[PDB]
Amino acid sequence: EWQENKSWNAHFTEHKSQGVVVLWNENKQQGFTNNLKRANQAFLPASTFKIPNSLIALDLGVVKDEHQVFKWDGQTRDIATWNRDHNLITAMKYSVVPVYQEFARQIGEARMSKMLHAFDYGNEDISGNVDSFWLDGGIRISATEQISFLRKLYHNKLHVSERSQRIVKQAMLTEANGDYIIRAKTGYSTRIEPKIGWWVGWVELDDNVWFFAMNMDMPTSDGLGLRQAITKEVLKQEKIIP
Ligand SMILES: CS(=O)(=O)NCc1ccc(-c2cccc(C(=O)O)c2)cc1
Ligand SMILES: [Cl-]
Repeated sequence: EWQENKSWNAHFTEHKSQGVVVLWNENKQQGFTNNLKRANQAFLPASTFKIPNSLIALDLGVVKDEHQVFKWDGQTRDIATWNRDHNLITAMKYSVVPVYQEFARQIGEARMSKMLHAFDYGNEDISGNVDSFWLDGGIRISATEQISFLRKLYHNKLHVSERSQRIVKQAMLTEANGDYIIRAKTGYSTRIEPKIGWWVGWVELDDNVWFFAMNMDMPTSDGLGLRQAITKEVLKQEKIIP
């Protein structure tokens, strides 16, 4: 079932922000959100698309493994961490768009379209340029649709090899301590209004998994840290993490 908890709106109001957090309790098969409407509103996935993009590149052999080095093309860009060599792990960590644009060009329109339909990913529409449609093309996905996709990935139920899914979940590793593990991916969509930030993934506990997907209005990059901060406040409130 689904349950709306508007008390979470305080975590956005507190920060002069608007957004949605969607939680899914895997053991109980129950979902929770502050805003049922926005939970089902579809936005550009931006760098959260690096999850499916990584899966497709690996399954087709465009990426051999997580150690393969993708050499910097020598073009200086405004994000210093992009001006260096990367592998799959670091390209995900630093959300290195130009590495994944090359992935998409090697994947090609036909195979990209087939794979996103096989994944049931969002509106499955890659209209636009093959190397930028997740930033300014026609593809759209909602917070609830992110969770449906992530749940299949967690259970190795996507229509790619188990190896491809294991590698991507490794690359999603964001935080780990004695109490929980977070595998997630951030997103930042600026090319089409409304500008939003994403954070999607899950929290692994000893005996349960909580999937999450959040997006929030992001008029400037100054508030990007709120994607994780707001999500963790909700997780703390619901006593999922200490
Ligand atoms: C129109 S703009 O000038 O406001 N945006 C340009 C811009 C700003 C930040 C990034 C970036 C890079 C790496 C990580 C993250 C993140 O959110 O984790 C955001 C990319 C591009
Ligand atoms: Cl791992």
